[PDB]
Amino acid sequence: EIVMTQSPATLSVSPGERATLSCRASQSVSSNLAWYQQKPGQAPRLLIYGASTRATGIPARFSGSGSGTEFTLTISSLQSEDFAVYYCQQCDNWPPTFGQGTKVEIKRTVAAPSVFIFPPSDEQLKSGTASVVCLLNNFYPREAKVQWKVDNALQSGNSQESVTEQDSKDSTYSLSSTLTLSKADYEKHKVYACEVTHQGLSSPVTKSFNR
Amino acid sequence: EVQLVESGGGLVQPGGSLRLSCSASGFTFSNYAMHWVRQAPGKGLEYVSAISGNGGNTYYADSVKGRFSISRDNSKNTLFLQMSSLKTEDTAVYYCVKGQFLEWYNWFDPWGQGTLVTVSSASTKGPSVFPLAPGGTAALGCLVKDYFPEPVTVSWNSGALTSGVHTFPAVLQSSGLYSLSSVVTVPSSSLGTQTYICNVNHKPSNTKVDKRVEP
Repeated sequence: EIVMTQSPATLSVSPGERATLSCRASQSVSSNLAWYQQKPGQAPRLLIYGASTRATGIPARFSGSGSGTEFTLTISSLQSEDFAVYYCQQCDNWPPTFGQGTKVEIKRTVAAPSVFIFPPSDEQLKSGTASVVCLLNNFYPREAKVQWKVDNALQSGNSQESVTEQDSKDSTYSLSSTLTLSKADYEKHKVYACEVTHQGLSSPVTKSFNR
Repeated sequence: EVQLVESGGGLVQPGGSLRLSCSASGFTFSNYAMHWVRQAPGKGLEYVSAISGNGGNTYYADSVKGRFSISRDNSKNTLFLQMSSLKTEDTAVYYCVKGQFLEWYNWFDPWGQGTLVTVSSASTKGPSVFPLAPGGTAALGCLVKDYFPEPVTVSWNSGALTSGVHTFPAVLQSSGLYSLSSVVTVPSSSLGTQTYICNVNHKPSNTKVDKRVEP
């Protein structure tokens, strides 16, 4: 079984600059390599087959190269539509295998998040659960850390988070983290805080409320 | 133009079975090998199965072999995937995919739009919608909690409010139910005077909620 390794995991490129994505096969597959593009919420589409042949309708700025074990997809001048996830796939071995994908995102200047904390509603508390929500709005780059503290106790294992796709207008990310407690637990404590670490912030910012 | 259209996805319990269909048009279907590929939410692409042009040869990835079956009706230009011995890990968008003449060492082109199969013990139900309550800018939102399966749609002010809206990907909770937040930033001076409503539609449960969010 041929193992396909793509690098880097995320490629940050300014609009108009060149993006070069690598795909390595654990054995030689000659020119038997394909590339696919997948935009969020859409199906993949074929870009390149036979390592270097562009599929019909694909813009000329996409070109594939390589042979044997080392392959390259080059996007010569990133247009707005071109920011997406790219997968390689060997077309040589009879268990077809894909790389794990390279995300190509817009590089922009560092932008600190605006941070908001939301207590659980009285309505939700009536049913015995408390959700506390922390919002990190319009930041860049994507790397950020949220820490929940309840009366200064760091919460580990009690939260889930997710992150939006890169914004089409300002190229930023946003993140939402939910801390879940029982009603009985929520009413045992007073200070609820989320602390946010990000490259745009000189020191961590904390937003909090007292129940 | 070649078009591939999948149908049949939805919620099914482990121990159940489900049949996916892919309707093909725009090419001589029986001249081409066909394949299925799937993608778990937030994960990469995983090859599933191959079938030769005349249906005489079939291939299965070890992850589905002995459980799924591939077949084709060349008179109706349809490809099928029969899913049995189901596992929660089979939850994925399933893609119908056109191959070449021989079935081996194909690339895949084009792809259908995909159909989402959710394999879970949880039962269908609509969300509870809770407020995320708020001369500068303020944030407010709705917490769309404890629904199943995906997906849900959220708008603000019946689509009149789009600027500054972020609707987040759902998270799958340990309960087996999904939870999603949708937020919007608005002028602080409007918090008590402008009406902000989140319109939540969960089609799988025929649940619709219009929730006003106030200080």
